[PDB]
Amino acid sequence: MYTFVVRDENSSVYAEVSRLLLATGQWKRLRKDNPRFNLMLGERNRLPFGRLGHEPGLVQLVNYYRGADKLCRKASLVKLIKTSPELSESCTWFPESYLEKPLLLEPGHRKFDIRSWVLVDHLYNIYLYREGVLRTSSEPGNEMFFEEFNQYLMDALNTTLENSILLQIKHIIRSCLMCIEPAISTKHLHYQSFQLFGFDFMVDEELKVWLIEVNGAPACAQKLYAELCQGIVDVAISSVFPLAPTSIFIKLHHHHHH
Amino acid sequence: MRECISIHVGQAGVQIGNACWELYCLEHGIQPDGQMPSDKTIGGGDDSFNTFFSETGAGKHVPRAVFVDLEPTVIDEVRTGTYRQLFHPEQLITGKEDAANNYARGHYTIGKEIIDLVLDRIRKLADQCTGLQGFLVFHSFGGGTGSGFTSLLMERLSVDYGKKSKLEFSIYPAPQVSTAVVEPYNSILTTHTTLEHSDCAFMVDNEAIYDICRRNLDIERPTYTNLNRLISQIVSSITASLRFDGALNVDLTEFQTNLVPYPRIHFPLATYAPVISAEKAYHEQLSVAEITNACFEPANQMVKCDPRHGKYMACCLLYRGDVVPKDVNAAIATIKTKRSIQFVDWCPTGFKVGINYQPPTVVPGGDLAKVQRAVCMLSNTTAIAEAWARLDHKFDLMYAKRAFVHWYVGEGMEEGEFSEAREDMAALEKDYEEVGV
Amino acid sequence: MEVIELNKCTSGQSFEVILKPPDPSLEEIQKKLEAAEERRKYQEAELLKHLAE
Amino acid sequence: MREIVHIQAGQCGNQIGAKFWEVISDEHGIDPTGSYHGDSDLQLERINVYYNEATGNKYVPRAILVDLEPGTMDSVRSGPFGQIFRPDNFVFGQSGAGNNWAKGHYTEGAELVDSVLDVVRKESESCDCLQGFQLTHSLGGGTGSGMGTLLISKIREEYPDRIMNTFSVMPSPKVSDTVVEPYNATLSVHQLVENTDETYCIDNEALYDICFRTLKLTTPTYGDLNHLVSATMSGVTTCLRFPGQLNADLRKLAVNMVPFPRLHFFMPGFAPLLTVPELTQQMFDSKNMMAACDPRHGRYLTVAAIFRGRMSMKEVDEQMLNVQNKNSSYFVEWIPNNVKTAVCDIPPRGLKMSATFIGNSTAIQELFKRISEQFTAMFRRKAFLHWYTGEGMDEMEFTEAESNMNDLVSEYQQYQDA
Ligand SMILES: Nc1nc2c(ncn2[C@@H]2O[C@H](COP(=O)(O)OP(=O)(O)OP(=O)(O)O)[C@@H](O)[C@H]2O)c(=O)[nH]1
Ligand SMILES: Nc1nc2c(ncn2[C@@H]2O[C@H](COP(=O)(O)OP(=O)(O)O)[C@@H](O)[C@H]2O)c(=O)[nH]1
Ligand SMILES: [Ca+2]
Ligand SMILES: [Ca+2]
Ligand SMILES: [Cl-]
Ligand SMILES: [Mg+2]
Ligand SMILES: [Mg+2]
Ligand SMILES: [Mg+2]
Repeated sequence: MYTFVVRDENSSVYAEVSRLLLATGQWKRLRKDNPRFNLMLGERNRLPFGRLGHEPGLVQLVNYYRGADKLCRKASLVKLIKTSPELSESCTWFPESYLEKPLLLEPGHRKFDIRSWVLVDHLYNIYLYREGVLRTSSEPGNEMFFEEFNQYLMDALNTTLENSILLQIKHIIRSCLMCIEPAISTKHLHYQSFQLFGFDFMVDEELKVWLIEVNGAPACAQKLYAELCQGIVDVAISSVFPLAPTSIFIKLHHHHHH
Repeated sequence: MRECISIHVGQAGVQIGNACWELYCLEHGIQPDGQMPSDKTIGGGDDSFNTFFSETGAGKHVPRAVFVDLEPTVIDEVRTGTYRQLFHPEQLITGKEDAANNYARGHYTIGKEIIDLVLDRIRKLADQCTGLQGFLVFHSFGGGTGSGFTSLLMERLSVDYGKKSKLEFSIYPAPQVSTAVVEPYNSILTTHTTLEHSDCAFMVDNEAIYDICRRNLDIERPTYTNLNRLISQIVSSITASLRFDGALNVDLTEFQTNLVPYPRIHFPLATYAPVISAEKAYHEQLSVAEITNACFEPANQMVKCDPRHGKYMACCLLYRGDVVPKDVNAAIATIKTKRSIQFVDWCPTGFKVGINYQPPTVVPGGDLAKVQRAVCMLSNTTAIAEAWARLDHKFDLMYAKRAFVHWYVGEGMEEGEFSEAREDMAALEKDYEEVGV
Repeated sequence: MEVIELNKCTSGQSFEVILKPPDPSLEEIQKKLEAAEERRKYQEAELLKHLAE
Repeated sequence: MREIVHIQAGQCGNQIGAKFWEVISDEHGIDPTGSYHGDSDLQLERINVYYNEATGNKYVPRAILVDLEPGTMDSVRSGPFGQIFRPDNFVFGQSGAGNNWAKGHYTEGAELVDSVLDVVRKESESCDCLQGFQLTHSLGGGTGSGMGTLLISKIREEYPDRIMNTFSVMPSPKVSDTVVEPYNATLSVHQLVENTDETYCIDNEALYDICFRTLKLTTPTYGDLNHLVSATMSGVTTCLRFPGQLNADLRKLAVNMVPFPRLHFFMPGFAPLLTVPELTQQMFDSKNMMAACDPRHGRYLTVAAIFRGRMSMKEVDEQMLNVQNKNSSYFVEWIPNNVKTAVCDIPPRGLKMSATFIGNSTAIQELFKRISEQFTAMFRRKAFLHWYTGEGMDEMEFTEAESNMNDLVSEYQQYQDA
């Protein structure tokens, strides 16, 4: 019988994850400050990473990466992309730190920003949820999902979402995450980590993707909470705490020799 | 040649003490009966090992050590053990009735009874020192003697030897081997009282040592005997510079200078490698590159914490065995580009290195395998403050209900000292927070 | 990466490599001890008194 | 902190004390003549904790046998190990105590108590370092209950800084001798709350139910109940009788087990009545508790487990860590790591391995409520009081005892909600 603790009640996502764990009759919820837990759905600020992995007889796992805020903080991210040699001053996909020439959907002559959900498990596998969403201005949901935004591209521009956009997105995600892996990985650490991230993008008229910001405590599109959350417990929680397809995630792996 | 006297307090200190001296003797080629063939200056000398051993006309090398415990059963083992001949009876002091895992009992009640005797038996060692450096105090945080009597001793050493340096080897409490529920209390109480009187303290968390034994020595359920031998090795590396010809950390003052910018932040993290099973049929010897790399694995530290999420104020590398600078530099070259090694912006991001060509010595019939090179890394990282955090939380939980507090007040202490000691620890956790920011 | 202050002897060597530049008195203790001692003696007195009652 | 002085008082007290000595004597390789015939030497390594050394390498129990009538003590002096006790350490009157606490505490007992303290004294004076006293007795009679708590008070006076530990058999209607047992028990509990550091609450209810439902004995005798008791007493004292690091003496035990001075009444448990997993499940279930309380009706403040025999230390620790992790609700959150485990290589007689449980649970309040309920049912109507007022006692004394125990129950409850 695996035990877990909830320390963030405002979490749209993990509140749903909690429901699923109870719904498997093989996970029981302890009081928020009981230390004898397997899993911690910890708080948003001042998560006491210092008191994890110190309970003998318990494999302990938490749903946040200590240090990942460097990515999730406007000022930190910007600082990270410059100083970080691997990212370089170079890197086409990041604004100098506004887009005067964004892409536009028709009818409506409207702009938008893309949101992709990424899961990084304890082994630092990078998983990209096959479903994203667009937050559009209905002025010259508003929620636009891939199937139809893919269909639109095949019509308006004679191309696909995969080719014109999703290749760069996967590149940006892989670049930002594998850049800070040495600072946050829990590979030989006394506790384990996983975390759901939200990346926000822009697409200029030339169909070039641009990174906006990264959120470490993202919500989800209403109808997707179900599918995504099941995936979170599937590949991030059940993987460390096994129970007694067609994955919804694209495993971002790429090893070019040179 | 300046002498160094060791003081082993309580069961942990005594039992760990007995292991270090067994090791030292093996390392300096000193036999149980105390004879030392390779030593040619009979009944005298100012060699490097004379800082830890004195000589008698009969050619016996006597540890400059005092064992203290408020109960005799543990020290009685020394009196009758393999090295009974080594020590002189005056060096082994025992009381009748222990502190019952109670700081207040060890400090106030029973401490007052036995303190003066101890200071005398120590004075007798000091009188035989031409240039005493200071003391190395070994003890636990959790024991009543180890916590309560030690801090009294430390207070009084600072009086009777105000100029001398005092180093600490402290066993930080771990439930997997802890013997008491109140060890959090004792830990804070002894830290608060000893803080100003300790120049440099090396914390060894039994949790970390326990797992290293399981993980690397394939020991199902480690005993103190296992724990103490790994601990003895780490201690040996740290004191080797004082016992062998060298130029790094040659005296107790140098430890302070090289590892302790701020007085209150005097708890250097130690990391040791490699630790290999003796019952290991086939082993492939590790290089400078590999062992220097392990020094940055939390799984090899004496305290489980994450330096990646803190800043360094100093870092010091002590090698033993087949090593030369080029290899160390080249190993450091690589490591820097593959790790998150961040110093406080107001310090040089460098490494003070020391190599003793003599590879680590292991006890015959021990769990540790012989290696050709090893390394202990002392680094003052703010990350070790995680250990104060864990402790301060456990303390807060119990004290909130005043659980067990009556046992301390009953011995003459006062609830006040509980909250004073806790506030000071709150300061410590903040001082680390600033430096570390 | 500058190696400095290299020292060599028969049993090893040391050096430094830099990567990048930037008390209570005797009386004072006896009183606390005696202060606690009396508090003990007092509590014992209260007990023996209570028993006497 | 080496020698313990053992005192046994009254019929019950002497009957369980006699078995305790027979049992541990066996474990330590001592025979009825006092001669050692053991194969191991762990048997002798701490033999001084309970035995003195007499002439001719004879070990004599540091035991003092008390009673206001001769019968039961004459019975002991005839039993198997009857010749092992120092003849001088038999102290008895002729009048008896008539199952009356007042007679044991105030009248018949007062007359006998000094001669007992004379023996207690000579045993103490030849102690290299006495740690404290352990008393065995019932709380429902008169000698063990009334004189026993009288002894405790005097002993504390003459040894204020030593540890007082008792094995106290609580009365139950299911195994009753007289109707005034709730009076005697209530009066004693009040003495115990003030004058002991640790008390093992051995409930005659629990002991009977265990003999009937589990051991399947259709009609159990006091002898049967005393088989369980002597076995439990063996287990809970193992850490004091053999080389160990946990609760190795009475004071360290008290420091680990008693977070608040008044809450020192323990719930013992034993198993079996066999893999490490099976030991660890049984020792923890109600049906192995020697106090008729449901631990699931309260929370644990502290717990002391002891495993005996050759077994895997790794598995013990796995099993102990797992019981807590899987019921972490019943252990209080404000005392980190309140469960301590010990292991001893020497198992009891006839068993390959066993486990002994000692729990400071807040469910223990149920035992005090039961007594309080019985006590009140009679006191309300002042029934059977004349037996006590005839010895000089006043109602006021009863009203206090009732109140002081009600408090005790209120304390256990407040810490169950914290
Ligand atoms: N590493 C190691 N830890 C020990 C050893 N002995 C005891 N400890 C630890 O020390 C703590 C208990 O303190 P002790 O040193 O045993 O007790 P003490 O200092 O003798 O004080 P009292 O016995 O209470 O008078 C526990 O946390 C133990 O895990 C040892 O030999 N090696
Ligand atoms: N378990 C057990 N309980 C006993 C025994 N003898 C008496 N009792 C209980 O103790 C109470 C009677 O007290 P007892 O010791 O006989 O009277 P005392 O000699 O005046 O102290 C009742 O609750 C009995 O059930 C015994 O041998 N074993
Ligand atoms: Ca010499
Ligand atoms: Ca008379
Ligand atoms: Cl001086
Ligand atoms: Mg924003
Ligand atoms: Mg001890
Ligand atoms: Mg009777």
